[PDB]
Amino acid sequence: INYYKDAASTSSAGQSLSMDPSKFTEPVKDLMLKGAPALN
Amino acid sequence: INYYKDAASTSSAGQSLSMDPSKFTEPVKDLMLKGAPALN
Amino acid sequence: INYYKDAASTSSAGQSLSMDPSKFTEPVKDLMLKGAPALN
Amino acid sequence: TVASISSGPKHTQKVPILTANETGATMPVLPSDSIETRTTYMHFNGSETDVECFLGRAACVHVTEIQNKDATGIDNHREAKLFNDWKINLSSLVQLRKKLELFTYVRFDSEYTILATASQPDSANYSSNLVVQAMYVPPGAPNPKEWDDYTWQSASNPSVFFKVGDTSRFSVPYVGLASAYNCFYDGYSHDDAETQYGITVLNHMGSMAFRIVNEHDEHKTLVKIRVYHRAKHVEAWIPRAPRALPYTSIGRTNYPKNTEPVIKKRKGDIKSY
Amino acid sequence: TVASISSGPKHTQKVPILTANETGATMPVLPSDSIETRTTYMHFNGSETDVECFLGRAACVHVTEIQNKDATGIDNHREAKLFNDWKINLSSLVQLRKKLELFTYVRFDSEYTILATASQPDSANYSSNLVVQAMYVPPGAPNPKEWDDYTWQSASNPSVFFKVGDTSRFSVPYVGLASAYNCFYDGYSHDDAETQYGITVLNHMGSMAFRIVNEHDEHKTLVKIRVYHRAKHVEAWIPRAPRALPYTSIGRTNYPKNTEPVIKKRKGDIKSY
Amino acid sequence: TVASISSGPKHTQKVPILTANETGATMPVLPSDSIETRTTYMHFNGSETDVECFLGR
Amino acid sequence: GYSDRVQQITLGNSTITTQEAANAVVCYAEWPEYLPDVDASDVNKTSKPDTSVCRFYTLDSKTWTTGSKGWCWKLPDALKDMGVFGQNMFFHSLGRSGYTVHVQCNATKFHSGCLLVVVIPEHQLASHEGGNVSVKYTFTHPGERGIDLSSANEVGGPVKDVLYNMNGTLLGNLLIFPHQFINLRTNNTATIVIPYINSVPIDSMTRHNNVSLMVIPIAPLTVPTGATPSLPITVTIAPMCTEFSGIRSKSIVPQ
Amino acid sequence: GLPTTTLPGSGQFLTTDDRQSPSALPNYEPTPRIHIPGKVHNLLEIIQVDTLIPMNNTHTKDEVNSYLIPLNANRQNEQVFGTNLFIGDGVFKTTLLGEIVQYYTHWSGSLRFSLMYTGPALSSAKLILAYTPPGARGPQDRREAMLGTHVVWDIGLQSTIVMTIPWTSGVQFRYTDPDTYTSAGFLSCWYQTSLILPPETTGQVYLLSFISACPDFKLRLMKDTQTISQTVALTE
Amino acid sequence: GLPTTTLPGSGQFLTTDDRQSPSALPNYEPTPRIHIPGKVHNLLEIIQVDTLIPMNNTH
Amino acid sequence: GLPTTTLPGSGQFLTTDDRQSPSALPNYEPTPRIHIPGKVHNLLEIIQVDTLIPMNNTH
Ligand SMILES: Cc1cc(CCCCCCCOc2ccc(C3=NCCO3)cc2)on1
Ligand SMILES: Cc1cc(CCCCCCCOc2ccc(C3=NCCO3)cc2)on1
Repeated sequence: INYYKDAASTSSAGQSLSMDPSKFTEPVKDLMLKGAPALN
Repeated sequence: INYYKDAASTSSAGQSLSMDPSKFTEPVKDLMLKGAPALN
Repeated sequence: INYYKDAASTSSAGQSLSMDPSKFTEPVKDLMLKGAPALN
Repeated sequence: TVASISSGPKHTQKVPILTANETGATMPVLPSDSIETRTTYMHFNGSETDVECFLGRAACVHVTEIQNKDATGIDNHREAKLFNDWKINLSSLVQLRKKLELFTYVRFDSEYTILATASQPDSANYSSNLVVQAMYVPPGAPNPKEWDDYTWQSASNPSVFFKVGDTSRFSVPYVGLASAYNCFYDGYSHDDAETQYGITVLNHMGSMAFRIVNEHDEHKTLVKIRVYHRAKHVEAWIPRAPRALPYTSIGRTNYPKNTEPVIKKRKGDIKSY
Repeated sequence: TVASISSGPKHTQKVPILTANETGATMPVLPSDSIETRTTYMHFNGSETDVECFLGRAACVHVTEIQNKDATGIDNHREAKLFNDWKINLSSLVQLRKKLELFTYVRFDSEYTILATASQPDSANYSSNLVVQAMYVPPGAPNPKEWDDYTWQSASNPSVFFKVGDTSRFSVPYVGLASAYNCFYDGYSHDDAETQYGITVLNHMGSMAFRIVNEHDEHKTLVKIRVYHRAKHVEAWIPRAPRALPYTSIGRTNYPKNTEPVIKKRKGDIKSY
Repeated sequence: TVASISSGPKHTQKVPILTANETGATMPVLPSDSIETRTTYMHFNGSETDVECFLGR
Repeated sequence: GYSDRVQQITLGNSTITTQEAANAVVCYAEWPEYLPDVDASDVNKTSKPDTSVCRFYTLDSKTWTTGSKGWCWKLPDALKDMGVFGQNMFFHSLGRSGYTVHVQCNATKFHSGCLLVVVIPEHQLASHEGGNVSVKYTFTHPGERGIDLSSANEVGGPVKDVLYNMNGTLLGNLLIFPHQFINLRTNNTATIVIPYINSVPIDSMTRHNNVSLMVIPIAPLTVPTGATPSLPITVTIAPMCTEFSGIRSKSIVPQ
Repeated sequence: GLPTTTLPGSGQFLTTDDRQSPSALPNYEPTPRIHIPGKVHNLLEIIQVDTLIPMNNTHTKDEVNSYLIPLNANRQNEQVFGTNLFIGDGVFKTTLLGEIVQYYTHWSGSLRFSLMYTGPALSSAKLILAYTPPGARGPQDRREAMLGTHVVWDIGLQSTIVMTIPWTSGVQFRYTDPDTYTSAGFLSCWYQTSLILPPETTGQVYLLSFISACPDFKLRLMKDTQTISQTVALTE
Repeated sequence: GLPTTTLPGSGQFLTTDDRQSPSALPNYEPTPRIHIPGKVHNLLEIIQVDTLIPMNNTH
Repeated sequence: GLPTTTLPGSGQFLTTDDRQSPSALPNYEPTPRIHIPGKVHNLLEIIQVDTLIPMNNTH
């Protein structure tokens, strides 16, 4: 129950439960498959 | 009504109403019947 | 609404609205009718 | 509901007003058995005479006192009121007692309110703020000996901490050993030739102990505890004659010697108005 | 539920009362196996002996003390009780300890209540109003060194601020590293020839630190902290023999030398009543 | 959720543990690519590492 | 014609027969079983030597005499040197096991005496020094020799006082632990099956013992007239459902 | 803003109340539970396991010997042991039953008292155990004893005898701390015929005695035990 | 957090008010009731039994 | 007026609690979000990127 009118006044947000490290761990242009050779 | 998000914050648990003394009072391998001889 | 788990914690009881003085006012073994003679 | 029905002249062989009181009954005679009446309604239910209502308001049952002071060199805390215990019991202050003893057996839940106020009878710079800790102490329970014993840990014993000036309130289920509490008991705890007699051998809820949690300031502070008790969920059996003479002891029926006549003497004749 | 069934005379070849205790069992013998009984009902559930109930009330687990005073020229705040830390731990005050050690492994959530009261043992004009700040400080956590270090910023570490005289209350989930807390541990932290032994190497919740946020007034104020702990959501495995001798140390089973006989000697014979 | 799957001996032409870090990637290698593992579950969600939680006290 | 009395336990390449048993106890009514995945944490596949480790090792014999106070062995310690069980033990980082314990003591129908055979999960011993003196490693790792409760206090060792179970509890209440009596007049062996009991799914076998087996004379040995005044007691123990994990170099432990 | 009124008791801390609290560690994930044999749910589960009673209390320092009740060969008519039944005190007090009863104020229910015989197999004996319900004195001779609850025990192949002290009471609860009104009786044991040892055998034989509660049993109103105390906080 | 306002009378103790309270003895089981003749429910029940009047008050 | 009781902990400030508060700036409209590459949701996302270890610590 929100007792207040504005959105800033609500409690903390709830877990992204998004999670996708590939923008950080695999930003390569041509896709690399694990097990296939790195450099062909 | 829980007012809080986490489970630790809820009140005391409610009675097991489990109760089974046999693990402590009769841990024998071959079942003993009351009234039958203890050692055959 | 009870906020508490135990019965002792609830408020006062509510009126018997029982009321039967005959155990105190007429505990006689043979029933006496008003208007009939007391001793026959 | 009618309080009176309409009734007119009578010339009968059926006389409801002649009875034989030797029988032990109180025959239910009404105004309309002996005068001519008109209808009237009751307009009333008898709500406020219910035993739950009669025993259901808080009554002061105990006033004790403890002090906060330097215990340094005190050989007997209990004796310095460094903490004080109360052999729990409900028939010590007398107003509520007469009310309960209108019945022989009584059963109910208790709601306790504890008010604590402080006094500083001799020169203090200020009023300190003390926290009281009253803890239940039932029979066969290690008893506190100093005001800061291991006892006060109260790991298994219910205790409440509140501030002096405030009030504490909690409710205890009916803790009697039998089905009801005996308001009276014409027995002994065993057939001993010298054992005590009456209710004290049966009412044995153990006792309640109070202390201040605070260490001492430079002045001394008197804290006086008042315990109030309210019966809730009341059940009462077997009415008895009300108490006429004054009380002398917790738990015995004894009255004082050379007491005074309790029935008011007429100023005049039997014939006087 | 029947507590006893009705049972009459017996003349059998089937004797339930003869057993062989060497087997390790406790055969479930009842009054009705050896006397003639009548039916009676239990009228009871065993509610208040549930382990959740047994370990579920607040027990005092720790009393510490800190003071508010001018830190000017104090070379060691910790040492002046300008703030004090508590190597957290639940087996130091002993009432709750005996209760927990009835089990080998225990798992539960904790609810802490912290009561703080102030004392002014020497001449003050008044009672000041101090705010306490107890902050959690787990292992491998920069430790406070002065009563007003960067540590107290506590940007990532849960801390509660409450007023002296009041109480603070919060609840911490079961923080054990394993599936249960070991009440006992017959091991070492590694196969070292001189490493310590027992539970202390396993119970390593880190510690809890307290301080007053207020700067100093002209007088000095003693604040004494009492931490209460209540287990909620209890789970206990493997019952053990209750503690008989007194305790000497947090985390070891050791008892004192030349202790006294714990079994009461008869005043009379084996035959005595 | 499985934290580790069961995996046994390997004698392949397909080597997941040889990579080229010059590429800028961190290849997602697991215990089961180089030892024999048994199944185990995570039992955990990563709740308390959410940025809302990290900056939220 | 089956009696509670005669029994055969075959485990691996070894068999035990008793013609005078008194049933058998299975701790907490649970039988040893391997570690399920749902309970697993370490990702390593475990090693289950089976029949080469799950057989019966008979420890060296003790001698019950009228002065005996009782003996105490710790598991897996007592077996630290038995065959391949022991090797596996020193060579893996973690291991887990249940056991069948069979304690033997026969006499004649003229002797009297009664031993308590009990298994105590997590038996943390007390220092006889009091205070917070610890009990050094070696002292709680006696190996097959076990601890002799009638031996003298030593320094860094545990207290050996029997009315207190070596920990501040009374001998009389040891009966809350899985146990069985050997009463010369009834019984000649005691057998207890121990499931693996720990707060972690698998642990180190060298830094932590998870049960102490204790044999304690309670009704003193009384031999017939002009009999030799003593009887030997033998303990045979078999690891069951053993699993080892995290193999490597081979632990080096004090002393 | 909703109008409220606060009642007496506001701000109090009652160690026995059960309410919700904020978690200090928001979002933390506890370690998974694994299975452990032995879970206890009720103290009523464990007080049904029997434990030994130091009946032979007559020593002067605690010894293994106060668990042993001695028996003499060839005595006739005589008394083996006696005790009152204050389960919260005296012999009972250190037993597991005694030890738990002490965490509660009231108890009700039946008790199971058993004796296991340890004499040579070629000996024989007949004993009588008697329970004397409240109201009479501890019996002074078997004649007196045999008129109340009793079992003639014949020592045989079956080594133990289980006597039950059936709940005999006016009031439905008794106090665990000993008190009179609430007292439970006496337990005595006498030779019914007598112990007889085989040839080549000699001396005393002993009985071990246990106590546990029947499934009948009720304990209520928790409190603190007189069995443990302390003078300064312990440290590491 | 829900916004509240406290009214006059907050914190007072009125010996006649009737509200709920926490039980000090959570989970305790009271002794069963047995039957007892004579239960009273209203004081109105008993004032209908007649009793003697010391009319001759002149002593 | 609805009867209430306050519990232990009233008035405390726990830096880790999560509740509602009045907004000081009623009705204010925040700047629109635009898209920015790189959003992080969990610290678990970033500890999977490898970084160099100063293994040769001997300086
Ligand atoms: C006649 C007659 C009838 C009665 C009943 C007396 C029983 C009342 C005593 C029982 C109250 O028990 C308590 C329960 C809890 C606490 C307590 N909890 C926290 C602090 O104190 C104190 C007493 O007494 N005389
Ligand atoms: C046996 C046995 C079992 C146990 C369990 C001990 C664990 C209890 C310590 C953990 C409590 O953790 C805390 C969490 C939060 C805070 C805190 N939050 C704000 C202020 O303090 C303090 C401690 O210990 N011994």
